This record gives sequence, structure tokens and C-alpha cells, in this order.
Amino acid sequence: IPTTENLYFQGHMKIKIVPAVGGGSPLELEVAPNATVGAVRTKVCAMKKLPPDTTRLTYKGRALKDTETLESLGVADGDKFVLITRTVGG
Amino acid sequence: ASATARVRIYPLALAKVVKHAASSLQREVAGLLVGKSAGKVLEIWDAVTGEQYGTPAYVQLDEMVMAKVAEELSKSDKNLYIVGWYHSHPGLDVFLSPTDIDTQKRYQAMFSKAVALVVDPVDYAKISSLKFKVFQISKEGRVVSLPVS
Ligand SMILES: [Zn+2]
Repeated sequence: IPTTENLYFQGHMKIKIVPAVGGGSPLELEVAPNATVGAVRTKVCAMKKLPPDTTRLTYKGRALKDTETLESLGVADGDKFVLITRTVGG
Repeated sequence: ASATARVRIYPLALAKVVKHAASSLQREVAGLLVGKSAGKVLEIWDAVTGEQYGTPAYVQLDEMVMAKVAEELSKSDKNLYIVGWYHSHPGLDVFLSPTDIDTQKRYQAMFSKAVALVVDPVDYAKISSLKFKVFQISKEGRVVSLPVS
């Protein structure tokens, strides 16, 4: 058993992130309830090759702060989030 | 030059954008473009909107509109998704301001073939047509007006 195999199985909560723009595959991430929304969004941005300062995650009708923990939101295995970006004309 | 070669807009979708813009000459309005790519052709199947705040020079669509729309589209069996945004420039002519370009760069980062439709309801092109363009940021960072049909 590789020492990093343990790290591979940390947690058993899988969540789905839907990018709001485009038809791209949803991401399915294995997380822990102690994970922050920010850690999730960072991972999603890395996978989609986005910069870190342009998006926000939303969950059950609310935009989330990156400092919120998944545990504080009552997130369950299989839950879905949407990754949004701003729509502003100026 | 640019990720999208041309844009095909369903006439009723264009009509909805036009009517929304024409219904608020006193402020910029905004919404979302729904559709899909087919190769390098971007298809705009529909236009939707929701809660927003705007003035003659500015508009922000509530971010929960995009969230709700993407989730509905994602759930449905239809293979359609958000492909862009629209907003109006009443009496200002059709272009992307620095703010618009910033918004559009963020759309394109998420979906390379995304587009920004800008309409000025008080003007008519040239035979007559509505005064709109569909923009994209090119690979070298320039605003380009895409062919539309
Ligand atoms: Zn604008």
C-alpha cells in the first residue's frame, strides 16, 4: 500500500460542480466536510484552467463565501454546486 | 482569429432581446444567451433574464439568475447551455466598453466560444435592421464583431 493511497481516500463525500457557462462536463470532486468552499473552488478553477479571482460557487440558491465550510452548509454526498461568473455591463 | 467563426440566432430569441431592450429606454438591461456550439458555429436558441439593476450607463444581472438557469439546463434532457450574455446600450451605439470586455473575458475563460450581444434600441442599421452586434474577444485580445445570421 503506497503511503499516498491513504490521502486518495480522505473523505467519502463526492460533490458535483456545474460550470454555469458552456456545456462542459460537470466536475465530480471527492471532499471532506471540513473542506472550505474556497478549497473546492480552487480545485475547480485549476481543473478548468480558470484564474482564481473571477468566479463564485453557489449552493441551493445561495452564493457562497470561500471561507464557509462544507460542513456548515449541510453538504451531503452527491450534492451539486454551480460555478458562476459576473454579468455586468459598464 | 477568434474561437467562434459565426453566430446563428433563432429569430424569436433575437426578438426577445430586442423587445426587452426597447421596453427600457431609460436604462441598460441585461440577460443571458442560451444555446450550443456546433463546431465553430455558435447557436443562440433562446434569451432569458431576471432580477437586475441598471442605469443609462450600467447594468448588473443578479448572479443567481445565471445559477438558476445553468442548473435547470443541466438537469434537463436538452443539450443547451448558457453561451453568452446580452445587454443594451440605449442611445450609446454598439461596442464593448472596458467593463464589458472584462465580463466577456470571464465568460470566455469558462467557455471559449462565448459571445456578448449588444443592442442599441433607439437606432436602426442602414434596407433596415436592428442595431446590434455579437462580439467576442479574439485570440490576440481584440474585440471582434462576429458574422451573424
Ligand atoms: Zn456595454
